[PDB]
Amino acid sequence: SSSSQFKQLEKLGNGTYATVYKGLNKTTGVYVALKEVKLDSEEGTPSTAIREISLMKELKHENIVRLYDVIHTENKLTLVFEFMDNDLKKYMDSRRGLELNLVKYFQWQLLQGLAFCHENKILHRDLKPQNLLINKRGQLKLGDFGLARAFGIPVNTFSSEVVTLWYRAPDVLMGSRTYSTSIDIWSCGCILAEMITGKPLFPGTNDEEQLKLIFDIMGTPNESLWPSVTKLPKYNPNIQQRPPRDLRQVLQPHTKEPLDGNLMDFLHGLLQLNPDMRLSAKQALHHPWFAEYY
Amino acid sequence: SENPLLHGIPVDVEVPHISVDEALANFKETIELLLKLSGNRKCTGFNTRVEKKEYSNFYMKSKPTLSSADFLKRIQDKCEYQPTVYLVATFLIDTLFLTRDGNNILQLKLNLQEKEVHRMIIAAVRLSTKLLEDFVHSHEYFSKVCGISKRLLTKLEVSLLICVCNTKLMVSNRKLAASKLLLNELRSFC
Repeated sequence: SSSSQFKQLEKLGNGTYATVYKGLNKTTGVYVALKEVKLDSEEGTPSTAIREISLMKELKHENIVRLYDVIHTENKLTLVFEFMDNDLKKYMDSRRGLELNLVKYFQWQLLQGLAFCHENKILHRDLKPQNLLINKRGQLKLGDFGLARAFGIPVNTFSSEVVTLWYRAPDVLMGSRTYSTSIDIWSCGCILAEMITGKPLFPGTNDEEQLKLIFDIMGTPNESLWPSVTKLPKYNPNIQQRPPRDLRQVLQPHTKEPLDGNLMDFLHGLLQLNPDMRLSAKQALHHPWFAEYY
Repeated sequence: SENPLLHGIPVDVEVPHISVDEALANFKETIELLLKLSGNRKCTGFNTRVEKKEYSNFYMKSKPTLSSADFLKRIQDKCEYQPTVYLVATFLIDTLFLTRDGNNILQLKLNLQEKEVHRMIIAAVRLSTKLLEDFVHSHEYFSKVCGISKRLLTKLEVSLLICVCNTKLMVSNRKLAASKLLLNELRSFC
């Protein structure tokens, strides 16, 4: 855990509260990822680093990136993670829609990782392809738990501003401060669609455009199928109704691969507007689309 | 495996129906008992020099203007936190100072001194809010409440974080519960 234990190599990626470098453990000769978090004496320790570190000993799972050590130097905490060759966003950019056998295998692993989080009562709250790490062997692991949060715990504050916009659930966009596991499941649906077509399912530029894009495809909230929608602050009963679109006809044009009924059923299970009707990660793992893996 | 401090606590335990005043009292009393225990023992201390150096940041040369109890009143008067904040704060000090041995017997890991208490309270409360709340008070506001510089506040957050991050820290109902259950256990030996 000394600073000199790891050699810093090339920069890998950049975020608001961290820069990730490739690194090398000088003793084992094994690659690591060095996530360097700037420490500004006048601003304090970022909450993202503290939350991520709080999970490092407990959330251990094959489909979750391992955090090995935390190193404090002047103006800097370095979080030492297992090294992963790529993330989903770059693996795809590296090509854009993936073949379906890969899509299923990546979705399987994402949901295994997520089921373990939810079993521990932790919400990830920033699932998106960039935060899904992949290695040569095709292992996929959830990364970047900076926004993660325990649920079932008496809180005073809430950010409906969590989750990257494109992957953010409609109930959240409409001001819900009471989502639980459903928040990540929505993101998983958007990721699945993006793997199939190669394009973000709902590429909003702001909060209003995001909901507009969601309702265009999924239809407007139906108060009979979602009575609780009236409790959301930004819900508007006076918008014109729109029926759902045919999800397959929306996706199919963008891939040469046949989208079957099992796959489309699955996707509909993840992308329900009413958060209560979304599949749990555990349910989703046992959906017929995943039959072969058993 | 779980944090050894949780051995014996039902996995489905319920969040304690505890009040802010009781949360605050349990926090203070945990500190008082650790202080008591620390006067009997000569502890095995830290696994590294790193942790020793971080820990020395807690030592405050001069006597605080306010007692522990009054300082805690000032913090709560100014910040108005939920009881959960202090339960987590209590567990942070629990996990820094206590473990269990092979026979599930509680053991003191490090000596706590009175000159370390004031800055320890500052760090545990601040770290607790950042583990728990999506919105926390500004670094400026919290510093002024605690009567320290922003630079010191940062130094204290990181010192406590480095000192406890080798233990299992994930916020959960069982850790909330443990804060009170460990106090009862300590209480029973003193």
